Amino acid sequence: MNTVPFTSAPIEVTIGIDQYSFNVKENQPFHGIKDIPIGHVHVIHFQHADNSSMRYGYWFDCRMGNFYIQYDPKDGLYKMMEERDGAKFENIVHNFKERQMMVSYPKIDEDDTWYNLTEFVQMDKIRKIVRKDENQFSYVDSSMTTVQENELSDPAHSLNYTVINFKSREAIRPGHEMEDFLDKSYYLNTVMLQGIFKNSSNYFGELQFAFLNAMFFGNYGSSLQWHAMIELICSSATVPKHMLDKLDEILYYQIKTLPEQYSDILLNERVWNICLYSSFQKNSLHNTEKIMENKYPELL
Amino acid sequence: GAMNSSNYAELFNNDIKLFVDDTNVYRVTVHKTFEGNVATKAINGCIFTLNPKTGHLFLKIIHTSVWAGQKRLSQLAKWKTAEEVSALVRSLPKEEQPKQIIVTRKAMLDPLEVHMLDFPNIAIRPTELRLPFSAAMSIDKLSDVVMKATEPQMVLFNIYDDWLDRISSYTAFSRLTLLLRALKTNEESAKMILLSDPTITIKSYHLWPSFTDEQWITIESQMRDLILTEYGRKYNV
Ligand SMILES: CC(=O)Nc1cc(Cl)ccc1N
Ligand SMILES: CC(=O)Nc1cc(Cl)ccc1N
Ligand SMILES: CC(=O)Nc1cc(Cl)ccc1N
Repeated sequence: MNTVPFTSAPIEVTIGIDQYSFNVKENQPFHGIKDIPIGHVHVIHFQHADNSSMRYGYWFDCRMGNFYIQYDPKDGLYKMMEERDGAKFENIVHNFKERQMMVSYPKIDEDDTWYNLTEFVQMDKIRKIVRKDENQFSYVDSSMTTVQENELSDPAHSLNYTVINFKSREAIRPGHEMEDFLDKSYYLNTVMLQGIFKNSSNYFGELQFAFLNAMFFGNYGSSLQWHAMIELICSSATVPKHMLDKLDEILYYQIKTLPEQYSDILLNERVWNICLYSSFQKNSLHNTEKIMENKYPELL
Repeated sequence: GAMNSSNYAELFNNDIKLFVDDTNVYRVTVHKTFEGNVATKAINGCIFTLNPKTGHLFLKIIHTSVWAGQKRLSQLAKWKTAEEVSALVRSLPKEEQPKQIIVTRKAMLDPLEVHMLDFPNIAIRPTELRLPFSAAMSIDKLSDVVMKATEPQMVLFNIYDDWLDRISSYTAFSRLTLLLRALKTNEESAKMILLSDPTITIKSYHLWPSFTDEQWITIESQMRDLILTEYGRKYNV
């Protein structure tokens, strides 16, 4: 069980870690989150009380270092930092734990809510999408644009998701125009899986990271990427059976976790109706189709 | 963007453009089978690809053999159209290639865009106009070459005959669209109007009769009467 301590909480803020969200008052005696499960990536996110504009946060893995949060009054945000002096961090953390100044990441008895959302998500792949090599953790916020968004403007602050474009030479073999556009299996299996991602686990990891960025930060380009990666599979007639079964599980838990009041904008009607009811895989996503029809029958 | 009445004179500026109409590519007769079921039999079709400034018509004849053993023919027809338009463009010298291709039906946009990925600087556009190019097979000489074809064939025509010697391309296109709208509305009457007087001849190298300027005004007036009269009865207007 690991710990993300805080130097203090000078401004009133809603903090979230994964699916949990809690409020900290201005200058409240708050010094962090303990009992964070080892083995998973995590995200610690912020929304200030005064300016609900800009949700922001940090993806991290406690196995990669000792991370703490401190409010910067110049830049006006809570910053993640790394403390390399392990003995000092241990002392700072023991101090806070003895004074009971930390909230407790709960352990729930039948709970796989976070694992199922982050199964294929790896810190090393996050760090290639979010390029800031001097830190072991990755900052994301509501406004960051994707590489593909910038092709249609600060490169350092971009989300370098794999570009997917159904009307592109990469997607369409000369001489197979109709074939490749109506059945995207070539583009899925040879261009993307074998060529770019190398395996379906890395594909699913980027799909899961995109969803989580879209959901926790309202990153429009993350939402675009998540739906593009779903649509590329559903629009492929030839998909390995294990991938379809895992996609169904992935999407089920994403749809399950989605706040009901954000579905209106977080779900793209066209993609989901095409995916569930018109595509090659219309009959391959039983769990996802069942939860969608019972939770969001309006979209369909 | 989309082409409509507001940007109508753009058709006659000096950027090369082509209209593409696919409505006569896949053509069938529907008939009964010996068992009392229904079947289709394909007949030859054509892509109507037209430069509205010059009158140059690239009539790609679509022979029924292209459908043999194929499924989902109405979908295939759109892709075949886009394949043939892309081949046409590639066959033209760079300085003759269009800057825009305007499709008469929106279902042609994605097939043409995908086939033209190599030409990112050719704009593929729809239109809000309800152009009557489907009636092109009511022009006797075009129908004849389509139905006689025994293999794939491209035939080149000027759909304006020699009109551009005496009128502008705006006026020529307006006359063409009036004639075609008339033929689409009431083919028999329209054709009677055109070919009732025997002294007026269609030259061997032309599609339409050799009307004097005065006769074209009468003709054009007669086509309008046919068309608004028939708009006339369609609605009780
Ligand atoms: C207080 C301060 O400046 N640094 C610090 C504080 C916490 Cl919570 C953890 C590690 C460090 N370095
Ligand atoms: C139910 C529960 O304990 N929620 C929660 C989780 C964290 Cl991490 C911090 C504060 C709260 N309230
Ligand atoms: C402005 C805004 O809410 N954009 C947006 C963001 C996400 Cl994540 C998904 C869909 C939309 N429309």
